[PDB]
Amino acid sequence: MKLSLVISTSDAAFDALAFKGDLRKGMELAKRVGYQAVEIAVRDPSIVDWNEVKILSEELNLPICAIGTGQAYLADGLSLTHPNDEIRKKAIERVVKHTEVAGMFGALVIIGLVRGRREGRSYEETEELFIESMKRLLELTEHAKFVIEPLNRYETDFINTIDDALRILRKINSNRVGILADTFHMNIEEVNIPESLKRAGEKLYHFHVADSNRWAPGCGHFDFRSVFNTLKEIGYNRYVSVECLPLPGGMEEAAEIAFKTLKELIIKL
Ligand SMILES: [Mn+2]
Repeated sequence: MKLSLVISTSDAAFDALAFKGDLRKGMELAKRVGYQAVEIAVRDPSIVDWNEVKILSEELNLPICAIGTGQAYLADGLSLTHPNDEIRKKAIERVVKHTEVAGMFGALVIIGLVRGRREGRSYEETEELFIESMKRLLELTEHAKFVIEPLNRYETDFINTIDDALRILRKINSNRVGILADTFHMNIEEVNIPESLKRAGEKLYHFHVADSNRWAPGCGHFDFRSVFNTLKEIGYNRYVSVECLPLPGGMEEAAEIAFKTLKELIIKL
């Protein structure tokens, strides 16, 4: 297993210099603390100079392991299940742009809130629309790999558990789509987290960690020990990525606390 840090970046349209500064600050922090990769989240990649990002990654020897897309929903209203087919098409087109960036870095593309909500419809219809959008994304991309992140009930009513996602993966039937499990969301939605991760098995492609309060791992009451025993049992050997509030004590202190907690769990496997 490898350790990665999610870094928050200002949106480049709403402040170009701030995006670049946030990115460099966070990557330098990740490197200093000892993380092996970073993870980012961008709303619209069209407005970022990714050649410059690649140079920074090369300078610091820090790959970008995953790219989040949720701001395309929260800020721009784009959803892969939107009842308006015009918006569904625009959401597919936006995510294609994320895959173009991801291909420069070998990064996973995260399907979180960009999948959209039920919006008063049946789960069945929402799921069918989503599967159609994912199949279109697979037809549109030759190399992109996607991970579906189950999210808690307050963020969405569509895909709340690992099982919800596994059912969808069986219908999509592509090894280019897997699961991103997140301990903060699982702490609410999963009955037995070790059992849920065993069911995921080889389909677990990426992993987000934060404590029960979404603070740095170690600063709540989530049982990471049982989780890491299960990750070893299933042979998980990809990224464990810290996605936590900058607490306690700010972004640097949280990243350091998280790293120390996770390193001790990993080294004792
Ligand atoms: Mn997450």
